[PDB]
Amino acid sequence: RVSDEEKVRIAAKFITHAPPGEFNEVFNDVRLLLNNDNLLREGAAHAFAQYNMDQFTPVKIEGYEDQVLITEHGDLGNSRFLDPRNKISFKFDHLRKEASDPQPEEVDGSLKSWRESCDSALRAYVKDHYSNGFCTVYAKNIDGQQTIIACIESHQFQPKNFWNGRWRSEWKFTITPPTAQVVGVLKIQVHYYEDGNVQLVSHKDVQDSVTVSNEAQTAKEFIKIIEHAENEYQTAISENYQTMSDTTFKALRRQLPVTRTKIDWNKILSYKIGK
Amino acid sequence: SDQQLDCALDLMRRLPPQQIEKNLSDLIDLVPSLCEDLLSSVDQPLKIARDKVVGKDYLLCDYNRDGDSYRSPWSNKYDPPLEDGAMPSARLRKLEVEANNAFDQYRDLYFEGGVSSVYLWDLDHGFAGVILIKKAGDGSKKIKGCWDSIHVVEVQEKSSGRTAHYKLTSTVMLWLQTNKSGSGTMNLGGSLTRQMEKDETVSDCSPHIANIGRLVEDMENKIRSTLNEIYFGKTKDIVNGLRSVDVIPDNPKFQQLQRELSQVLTQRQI
Amino acid sequence: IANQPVVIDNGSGVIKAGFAGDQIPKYCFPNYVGRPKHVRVMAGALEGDIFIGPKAEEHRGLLSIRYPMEHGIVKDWNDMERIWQYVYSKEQLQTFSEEHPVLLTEAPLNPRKNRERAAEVFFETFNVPALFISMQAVLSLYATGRTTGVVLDSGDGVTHAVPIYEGFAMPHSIMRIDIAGRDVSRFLRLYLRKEGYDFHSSSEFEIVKAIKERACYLSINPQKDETLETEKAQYYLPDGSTIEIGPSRFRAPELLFRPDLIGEESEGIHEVLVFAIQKSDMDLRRTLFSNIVLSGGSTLFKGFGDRLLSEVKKLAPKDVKIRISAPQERLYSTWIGGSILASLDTFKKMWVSKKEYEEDGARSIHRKTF
Ligand SMILES: Nc1ncnc2c1ncn2[C@@H]1O[C@H](COP(=O)(O)OP(=O)(O)O)[C@@H](O)[C@H]1O
Repeated sequence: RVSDEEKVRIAAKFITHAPPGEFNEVFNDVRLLLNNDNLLREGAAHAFAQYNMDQFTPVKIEGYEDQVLITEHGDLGNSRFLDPRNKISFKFDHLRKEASDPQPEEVDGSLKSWRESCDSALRAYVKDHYSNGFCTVYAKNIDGQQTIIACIESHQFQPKNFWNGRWRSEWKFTITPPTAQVVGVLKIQVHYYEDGNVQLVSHKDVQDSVTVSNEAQTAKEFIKIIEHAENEYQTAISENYQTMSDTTFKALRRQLPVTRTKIDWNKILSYKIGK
Repeated sequence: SDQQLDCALDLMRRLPPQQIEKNLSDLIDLVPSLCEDLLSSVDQPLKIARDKVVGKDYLLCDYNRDGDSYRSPWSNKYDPPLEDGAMPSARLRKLEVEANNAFDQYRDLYFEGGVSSVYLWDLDHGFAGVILIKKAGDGSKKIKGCWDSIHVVEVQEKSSGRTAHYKLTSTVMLWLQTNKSGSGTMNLGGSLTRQMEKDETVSDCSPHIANIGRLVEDMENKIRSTLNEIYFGKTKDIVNGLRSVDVIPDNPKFQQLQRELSQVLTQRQI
Repeated sequence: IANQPVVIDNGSGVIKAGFAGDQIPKYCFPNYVGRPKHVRVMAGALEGDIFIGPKAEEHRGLLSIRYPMEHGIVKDWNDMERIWQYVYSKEQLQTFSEEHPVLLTEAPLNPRKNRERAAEVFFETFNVPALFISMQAVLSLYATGRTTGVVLDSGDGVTHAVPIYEGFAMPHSIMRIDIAGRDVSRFLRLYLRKEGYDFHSSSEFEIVKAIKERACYLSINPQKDETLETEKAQYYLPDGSTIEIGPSRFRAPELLFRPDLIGEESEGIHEVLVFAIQKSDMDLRRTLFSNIVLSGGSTLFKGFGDRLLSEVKKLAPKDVKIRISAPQERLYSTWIGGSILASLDTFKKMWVSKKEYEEDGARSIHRKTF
């Protein structure tokens, strides 16, 4: 007999690392597995918080007409999240799809006003990279440091196709005069499940040093860094794998033998080698 | 609890196939009543075994195993040593030794490394085999990867005419890690299963195992090429379709091409 | 400068040419450059010493024939420039390159460096007003009059199955091999040496192509033909000596379906066709199965389409209506489509103008094709 506390920990591992196309289904699979709801429903609520932040997925607030990504940088701490563009607080319900009952926020936003010009630019470039693209550029003080935190995602899920492509981008830009420091991680995920599974899992960690000059320049400089990195990434992710996987996947097992002849079974069963 | 098994199999179909051993053990912790059902149904990476008398590695499955111990295909003995284990017939054992030797040369030509194992369990109407392979990639390289075979075959020998109905069920459990090119690191995990059946007439020149082999070779060339594409067909369109920089200039062109094709459409007809 | 545009359909084996809005290509000839082996002693010999087209076909025995283009990828660029110059010259077209816009063709998924160097040749060496490179499968569908459907093709260089659905050429679902008619002709030549009758010379290589064109058939069951003993049918060479062909005639075109026989890993024609259908979306698969168009010279073997139908029935999911259609003129399918595409008023928008090339460069050519 497994303890009730053991059941929650097993459920947590799956919910914390589930594919986002089917993660809400994975939760449903964990719930349909164990009989009682309350033990998993209470444990998943904490997992969803941590999980929906790492996805960078936006909840549409009813009356904004746009989509605000959710992360560790938007987390107010009182179960409500920042929307740095529209500048209103919203409570994000983690089981249900919607986030409602918002609250107008007012801050001096001097470090936050500078980056919101760079943000509104970034969006136009996000729209350039993806057909459907949503973002959030968080403004926050981190132990005295001054840091822009732009985020981009892309969600492309279809139930009938059984494939789900998902992009998440993490970008932090610390303002320091003259020289600034950048840290960012870039994760892809694709999953195909027809006649058996195939998964693409990826990331690129990038450390860069930028110099601040103007609002027009800093807006078009960071975007340029992202544009070139994400293209080089996709280029490598597409062009290396189509050829190099074919050869490395072949270096493990070859499509035909070293002779390039289909092995003769009659030969195998009546030949001797060695000395 | 039949729905629980359906969900358990659905969950293993969505979690990473790299951590099947850890997740299956946790899934059995969460559902101890399904332990026997999950161990039989859920396919997992093959275990390594060592025959001490011969000094050779063999591989472990449910079919070759009888109780706590596993028959080595080299010595024909189980470790730990059972008193009266379920052995094959003396004719089938000789055939099983020839299977191992034949599929030893099979693997060694396709991979040029790794380990295999072959076990044939005796049936009244037939002889049914399992062909296990496990090949590891270059460990020193940043690109890790392995290839795993689980070819299960069932041969129904006919009484008259010397013909044999083969039934091959082949699983291919792959995980390619790619850490190169100074652009990031990707890890791809595959698991396709294909079935193939055939009736072939028996030859005195080539034994029945060679007929089985021919299905494996043809299956592996096809499964591999099928796998290969299911990788690209998805990793290409999905990833490129999401973040294509050439999508926005071609979208304007496609809209021009939409007017053009429409003008072509009318002119093709008449 | 919007004169009647020219359609130069490229190909490793054969190259077609002519004007837009025509029923058939008037100017068809094999894509190679014949050069004299022997020493020209006597005065009043064949002048020029670089032979292309019907003169080279007439005087095979003198000339060391060599092909500039293998697998849709030109190796010798100087030879292709001489061929294109011969196309435009008075012996074939009787026109200038400066007057007419150009419609070029290439196999899909080729190296981009060759596409760039092709454009450089048309814009700089020739003084073309406007250029446009296009696919073969897209044109063949325009020739037939359909929009939806897969186009399996088999020339001398490339075999590729391109799926299209209502004017949407999926660039990702395009399958391709470097196995085709030239490799079948090379494999038949190797088999004729195993039979007895050796052909090593370059002029003598085209006799093997002529034997492959005439005396070959694709069996439905290859295992049944292997067990049975052949009849050993005859054929007369250009000289006069007779040759019993034997089992080489039927085992030669098996290369296209079984690519392991030459000694190179590939899918095969029938696999490529199934594979092009599978890579596309689930809803569009049944329409792609119903519309399968054939093209090229290496689809003209006896019982080729019947073998393709049997291979599709074996691989594809059961209870699906298979239909491998084909035009009457399978050799000139791609050129007719180009002539139709060139005659349309839309053609002016798609092309790469000489001014646009001089401003941008190769990037504008890469953008306009896709
Ligand atoms: N009737 C035929 N039977 C078999 N093969 C043929 C036949 N006619 C032509 N071929 C082969 O096909 C080739 C011509 O194909 P084609 O489509 O013109 O090539 P490309 O696509 O490169 O222009 C020739 O080189 C020849 O070897």
